[PDB]
Amino acid sequence: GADDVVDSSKSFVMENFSSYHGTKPGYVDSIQKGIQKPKSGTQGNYDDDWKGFYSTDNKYDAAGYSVDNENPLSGKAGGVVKVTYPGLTKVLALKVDNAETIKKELGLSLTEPLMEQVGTEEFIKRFGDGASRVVLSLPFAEGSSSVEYINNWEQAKALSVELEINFETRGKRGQDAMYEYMAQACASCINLDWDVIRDKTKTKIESLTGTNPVFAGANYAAWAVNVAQVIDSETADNLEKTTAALSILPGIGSVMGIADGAVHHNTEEIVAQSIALSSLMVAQAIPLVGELVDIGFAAYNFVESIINLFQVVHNSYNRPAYSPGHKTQPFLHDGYAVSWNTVEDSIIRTGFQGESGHDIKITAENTPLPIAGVLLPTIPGKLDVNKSKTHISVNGRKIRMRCRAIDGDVTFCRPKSPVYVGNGVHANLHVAFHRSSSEKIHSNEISSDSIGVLGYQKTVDHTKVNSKLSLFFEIKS
Repeated sequence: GADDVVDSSKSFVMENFSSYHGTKPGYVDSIQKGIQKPKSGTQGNYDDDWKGFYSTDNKYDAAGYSVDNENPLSGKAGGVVKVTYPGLTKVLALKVDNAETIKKELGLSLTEPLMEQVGTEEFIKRFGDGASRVVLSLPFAEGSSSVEYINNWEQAKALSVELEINFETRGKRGQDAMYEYMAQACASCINLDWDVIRDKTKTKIESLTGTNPVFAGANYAAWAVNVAQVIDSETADNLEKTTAALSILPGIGSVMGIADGAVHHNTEEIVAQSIALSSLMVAQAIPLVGELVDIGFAAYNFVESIINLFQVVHNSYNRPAYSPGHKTQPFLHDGYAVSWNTVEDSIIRTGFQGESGHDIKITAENTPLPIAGVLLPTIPGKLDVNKSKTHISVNGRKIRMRCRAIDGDVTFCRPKSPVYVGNGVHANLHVAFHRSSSEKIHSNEISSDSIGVLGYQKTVDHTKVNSKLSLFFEIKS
């Protein structure tokens, strides 16, 4: 019953209950006036049962959801607001995130959507202990001590909203603002001041010093040709498309001087000295592969974009390492590591109108390796992918996903932020299905019986290819 889905030990009534919510540019002033459910779209969730305003107990986590949704990789970041209910609020903590189980065990209409019931008067009076409205609580992500909060859209109208920080107001270049805010979660840490870096670097593009690759192994040569090989005319004249490109490249660790699990470009000057050298080789590398791609590119956009990547992987090495050891048998390929977190993840049960969730651990041996995305099975009306609930957690950072249907009945998912893994940086790909109908499936409407994780980009017989590791599941019982 209620005790099989609700956790009492983390359920409670508190006055002036509060959380933090990330805000996209152009709305940081607007939502302080009240929160209202947007016009039709992402909805808070793909799954009907999970429509709602989402927040967290951690203002660094919400921050990461503030970048422009039209420019997820390079775009601007709005801000973080603090939202507070008046009076008493019931936090109702859940042991599972399957909306059909809940509805059964809580004695709810298996007819109506969960988050729809949650906002009703009669639901509040029956679960609220006088607390005026209920909010559901859930673990935020694996590798994270955080808590995700789910507010009913209608009930959320009573929130009072305060500015916690406006990232745009602070007037910096790139996402310097955002990553500086996140680096506060560190009372060793690696906090770099990044305008002292960016200026101190184009002052070092002279024409015609004090660095040493003692200790390291990784070298520059490959990167530059690699780089100069991906950027066509339309890419180089776009910072977003540029970043996507460099995001899926191998060997970025050699600019960044990252190996053996440590940040060896420690200081403002060691790093500044390093990026500079990168910039010119790339400039010197385009007159071998790309047409009229301007050498200004290697001075401007390239630099703006690489800085960003230094900021993603820095933010990662500042977070605790997710527990490395796979607890199931790893598949290795092109230097990675992929493993079902538990044997049970690798089974896709059927006989369900309900939803399921699946965890795959991803590791890497030494140097930062990108994850281009993931490939997913799809049966149009028996096995759909939950856009909203699928994500990748990287040392606790929940990276939300953009999902478009390529097909043959197969679905693709890009992270909305750069993902890298490596020694000390581990990820959890979490996958969620949603079945419109409980019709039946045997593997005679599946084309592939695996989940494909896509790694870095590669050149083989002169053709563009992503390094692919598959993981095999089983649709039985």
